[PDB]
Amino acid sequence: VSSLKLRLAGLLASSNPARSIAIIEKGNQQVSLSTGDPLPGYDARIAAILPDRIIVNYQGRKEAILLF
Amino acid sequence: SASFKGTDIQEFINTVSKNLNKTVIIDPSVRGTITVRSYDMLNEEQYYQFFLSVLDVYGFAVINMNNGVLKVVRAKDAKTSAVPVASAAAPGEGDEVVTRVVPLTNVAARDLAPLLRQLNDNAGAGSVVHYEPSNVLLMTGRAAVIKRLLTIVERVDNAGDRSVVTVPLSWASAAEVVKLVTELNKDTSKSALPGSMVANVVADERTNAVLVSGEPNSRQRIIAMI
Amino acid sequence: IIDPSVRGTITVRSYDMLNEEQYYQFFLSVLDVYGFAVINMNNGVLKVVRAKDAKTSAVPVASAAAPGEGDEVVTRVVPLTNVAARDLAPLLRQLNDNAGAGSVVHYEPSNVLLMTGRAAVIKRLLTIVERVDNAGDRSVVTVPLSWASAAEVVKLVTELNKDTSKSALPGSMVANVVADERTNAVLVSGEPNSRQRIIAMI
Repeated sequence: VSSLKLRLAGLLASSNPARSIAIIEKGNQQVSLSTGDPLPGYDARIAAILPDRIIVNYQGRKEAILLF
Repeated sequence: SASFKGTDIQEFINTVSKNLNKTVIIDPSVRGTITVRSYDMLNEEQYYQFFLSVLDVYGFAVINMNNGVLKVVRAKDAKTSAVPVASAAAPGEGDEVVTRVVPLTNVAARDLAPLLRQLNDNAGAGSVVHYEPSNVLLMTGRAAVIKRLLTIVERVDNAGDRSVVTVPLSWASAAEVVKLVTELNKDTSKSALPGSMVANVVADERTNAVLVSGEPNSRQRIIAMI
Repeated sequence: IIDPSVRGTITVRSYDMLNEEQYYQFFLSVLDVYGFAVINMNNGVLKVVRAKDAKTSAVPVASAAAPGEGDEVVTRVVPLTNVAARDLAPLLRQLNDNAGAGSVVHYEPSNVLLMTGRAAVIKRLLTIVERVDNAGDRSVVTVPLSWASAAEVVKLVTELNKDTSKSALPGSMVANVVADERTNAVLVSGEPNSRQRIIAMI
């Protein structure tokens, strides 16, 4: 599984005017992120946001993030 | 899918809003969270449906508008200057708040008001009940409440209100019978009940028949005696 | 011009653009949410009050052609023509007891019915009276009679349908009956679901 210390707080479906929308909380602070924006904490890129898992290219590797 | 775990009500509105694509103004003093696991997908109409239902559970209520989108109130009342009122063709659905009214036509509109202000005393700034000498019967409540209460009055008012019917008579005396009915079936140490659901009797001497008026399980007795 | 004792903040995300008219519209709506209210003027622009009331010497009053829109504050009035204007005043002073210095309700023997409230409130309450007053007020109609006695019937109606241990209701929504002996017909007056009973008996 994924080794990143991140907890998924919400995962809604892709909105109409955007491609995807997912809420990620890190360090007790909640922030909204999309598909393509960089992570403010680590140098990781979010490849895609699936309805059942999260795909994040951390150090050139694919990690699966399951629901909390 | 409505897969929200420990999600704060703020990020609930601020994220679900995003998905819905509608503007929304939150008011302060709104602090809390939900959590829920869902298995089936809800975007088409059941999205907004269940959204408003969830806001309804905590009792934090919202009103939606036409030009701009809905808002979140902390007063929870119809007093918000916004109350879309159904006209008996759109009952809506349990989630929304309306203000309905009906002219009750057969019954004193005072006494059902305590029982209904109790049965439906919504302690989240729910409806009220008032009487006007024009027998207006009004409330606001919720949209699901509408079903139960419409059904209430429609059943209780349709309970066999005043109807009239007569009986002729072959040969016996007229004024003498009724003159002798309110002595055999008049009263008891304690009234059978209030003035309704019990029939009164008069008669003319002209056609030699007698008059009754009352309820479909009261008059039958009178016809029995005659 | 802002007044003091105005401390706070908002936060909101919007997706669509609002400058044309919906700009000022939604602006006033946001001020409305916190209940901090504003009144706009003609020569100069609006102001921000902390009293929240119509008592501000400024109350543009609609004349039943401009209902405005929910955001603004007006002071409306109507001469209610069929009903005692006292009893709907507690129920309305409650239903619409705006706790941010909202409207009031008063009675004059000329049956003025006035309030200030908001502009959205106007819709709901206009609709209220227009429905409740249009509930079948007094109308008159008669019935002739072929051969039977006149004064004898009515002389015998208020004995078969007179009262009960507890009144069906207040003096309205129930009909009274008189008759002349001249044309041998009888008089009724009342409501379109009260008189039908009388015609039934006759």
